[PDB]
Amino acid sequence: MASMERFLSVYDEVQAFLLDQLQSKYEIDPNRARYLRIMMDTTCLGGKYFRGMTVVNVAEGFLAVTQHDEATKERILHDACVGGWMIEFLQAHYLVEDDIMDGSVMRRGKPCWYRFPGVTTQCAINDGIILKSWTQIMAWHYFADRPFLKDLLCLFQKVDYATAVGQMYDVTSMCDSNKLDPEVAQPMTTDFAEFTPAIYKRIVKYKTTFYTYLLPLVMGLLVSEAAASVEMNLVERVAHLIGEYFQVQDDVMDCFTPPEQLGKVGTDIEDAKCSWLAVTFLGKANAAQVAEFKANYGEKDPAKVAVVKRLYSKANLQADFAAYEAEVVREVESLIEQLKVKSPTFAESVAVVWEKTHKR
Amino acid sequence: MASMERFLSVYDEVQAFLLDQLQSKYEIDPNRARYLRIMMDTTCLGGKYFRGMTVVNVAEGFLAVTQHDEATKERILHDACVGGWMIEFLQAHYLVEDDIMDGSVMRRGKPCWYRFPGVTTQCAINDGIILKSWTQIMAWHYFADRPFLKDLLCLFQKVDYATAVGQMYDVTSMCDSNKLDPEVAQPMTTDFAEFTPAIYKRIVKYKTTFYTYLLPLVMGLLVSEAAASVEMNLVERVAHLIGEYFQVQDDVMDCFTPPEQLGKVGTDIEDAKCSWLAVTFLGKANAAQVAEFKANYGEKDPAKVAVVKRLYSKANLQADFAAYEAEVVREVESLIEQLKVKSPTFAESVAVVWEKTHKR
Ligand SMILES: C#CCN1CC[C@H](Oc2ccc(C)c(C)c2)[C@@H](O)C1
Ligand SMILES: C#CCN1CC[C@H](Oc2ccc(C)c(C)c2)[C@@H](O)C1
Ligand SMILES: C#CCN1CC[C@H](Oc2ccc(C)c(C)c2)[C@@H](O)C1
Ligand SMILES: C#CCN1CC[C@H](Oc2ccc(C)c(C)c2)[C@@H](O)C1
Ligand SMILES: [Zn+2]
Ligand SMILES: [Zn+2]
Ligand SMILES: [Zn+2]
Ligand SMILES: [Zn+2]
Repeated sequence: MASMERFLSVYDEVQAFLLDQLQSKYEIDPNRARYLRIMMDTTCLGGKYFRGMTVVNVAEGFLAVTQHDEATKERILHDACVGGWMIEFLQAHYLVEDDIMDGSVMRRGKPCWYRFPGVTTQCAINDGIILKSWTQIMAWHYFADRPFLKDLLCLFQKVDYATAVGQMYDVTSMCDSNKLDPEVAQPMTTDFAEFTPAIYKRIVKYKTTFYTYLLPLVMGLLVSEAAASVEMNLVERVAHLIGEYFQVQDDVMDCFTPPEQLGKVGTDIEDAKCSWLAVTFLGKANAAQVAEFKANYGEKDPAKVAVVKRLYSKANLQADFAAYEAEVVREVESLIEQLKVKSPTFAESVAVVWEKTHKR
Repeated sequence: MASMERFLSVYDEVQAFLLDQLQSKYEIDPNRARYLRIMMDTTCLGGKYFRGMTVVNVAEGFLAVTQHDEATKERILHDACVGGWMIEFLQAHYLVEDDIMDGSVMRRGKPCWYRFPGVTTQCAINDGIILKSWTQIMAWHYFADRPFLKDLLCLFQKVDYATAVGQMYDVTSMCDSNKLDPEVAQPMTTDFAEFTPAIYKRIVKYKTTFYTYLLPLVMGLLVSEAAASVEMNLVERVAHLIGEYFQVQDDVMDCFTPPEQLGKVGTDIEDAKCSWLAVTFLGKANAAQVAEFKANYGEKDPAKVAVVKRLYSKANLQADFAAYEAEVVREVESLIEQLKVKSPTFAESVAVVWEKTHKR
């Protein structure tokens, strides 16, 4: 059975399981089950499933070099699919809540879940909470007798917490740290002193890399009972490195990729986000260019947003991206080589993850 | 050491642990640690700690009749306090998100967390997510080597999911089930056919009783390694019964308790909530009274809200509450007697939980 096909068939099984359990144990009625079914489909499907499929791809790599009965191969693949959906549902939780938090309009060329006429923020915040609760229901049901259940739940929790901390780093990236105070309305920074590569690296590390790369790779190892085939410090170092490049790609696209291709209108400039473009620009601009940046950043006014985009285009950030990319390619290659010592199989899965990121 | 005193000292220890870990492992800066410290204090403290203290009280009951070394007694009490804080932090998550979802103004006579000038909804939604993540960090750290960790995490997850389902039941309690649709803006019910005792019992069962009564009682049993001293079906039956009475008390207070004593202005009528008052009133009103109810319920207009309150006061719902209360007292007494068969100690803890609920 083809990988994607198996993955999508497991979604249907998981959905039927969750919805039946709501009927048999939670006294749900058909209309509320239908609402939750549509919520699940609208928030979980439509993407590329890169995170979920990485779990499956990692498990597939190990099956090719390990002796198992056919029933065990089927069990491992089914577990990798459930594991993959746990991450997809975790991401769905993040996207639903992030969209509400940011007042976002579109997500994947469709309205944000909370903007659906029969949803509203009052329901959507709770819908987002349910999405994350379902990841745990999945784990406890499907992995009840598995030796990896403990490690898997512990990893999932640590990743989820790191991601929430990352979201806090992201939402507060445009204010002066020394001014943070629940009692006082937060002014946007005027000096941009915290728009540095190391501060940018911290936001990205926590907000994206743990759930997008570390969690699918390690979950693939856990379901395969293969964590001994790797040096965990290398897995962490390669996940953070690929994850950072992925976010740099996200940041560049928000500013220059057409809204129809991106699936929404990018607002990082208006939002005064600490993006790779803002940081890199400030790392090479002259005094006059820094003044022009300060006068126009973090403003809704389309004329001010156009000035910032013009500063980025004239600063030749395309060259800085090419240099950054060459250094990442270099470091990713080094780590893949280091991973080959313990597992050529896992190194290959990482090579495929990198290829899919670099070529997207 | 006095119970409440030990409980509050454990909060300080847990807070120091979480904040230090953010510094040592999550690269947090002092200003963001301070923000999270104030968030923790504002959202977790100020209440009666009834839920957290029930865990402690249950564990204390068993210590009085069980042989242990002094170090083991200290361990059990410390675990009961951490367990109690997990529930208090779970409730803090619920209250933060519920307040945002409802557009609430005050909570415990203070502004809702999201209304703090330096917080806003953009941060508060994520702050609420962090509160729940901290319950898991607590469990994995403090109970790492405990035999009850698995059962405790499994119970906590099931309770959290039931509570989120309950919140969905609550937020949709004023619409017609057959009209629920994410694509269509939801009209408020006109017939109130779903304002029945059994539908009211379902909302209350899931939205409050699992986390307010079942979870503290069972957590007290888990930390004591005493789940064999009880018949779990009785614990579930007594928790649902006390929990329902607690919510009936909440519903009555929202309408008749002064805002200064309640800690907020009650809006159940304006919100068209399926409250015990609305259900009980519709269960005894004549055709003319039902028409007057339909014409005035679920409206912001203070004149319409005053009409509904006048219908409740003239319907003599105080007598219906007295009859309901007498039946609950009767059923709670029966279940306590049934619990005495396996554990007079646990039956006594339940007797104390009931007394604290009935006399509040
Ligand atoms: C793919 C797959 C597996 N499966 C196919 C049947 C069905 O398809 C839908 C339904 C709704 C939405 C919004 C989308 C994108 C797809 C769903 O249950 C998922
Ligand atoms: C890609 C990327 C970076 N990023 C921002 C959008 C979204 O944000 C989160 C993360 C964690 C939490 C707890 C919440 C509520 C939202 C997620 O996709 C992570
Ligand atoms: C009780 C207790 C244990 N402890 C005492 C010191 C300190 O007290 C505060 C601080 C802030 C707020 C808002 C409240 C209500 C109490 C806190 O860390 C908790
Ligand atoms: C008391 C009571 C009844 N109730 C309503 C307020 C609040 O609601 C929740 C519950 C679950 C979830 C997931 C959310 C976001 C909010 C909680 O206190 C339960
Ligand atoms: Zn965001
Ligand atoms: Zn972005
Ligand atoms: Zn509410
Ligand atoms: Zn209430």
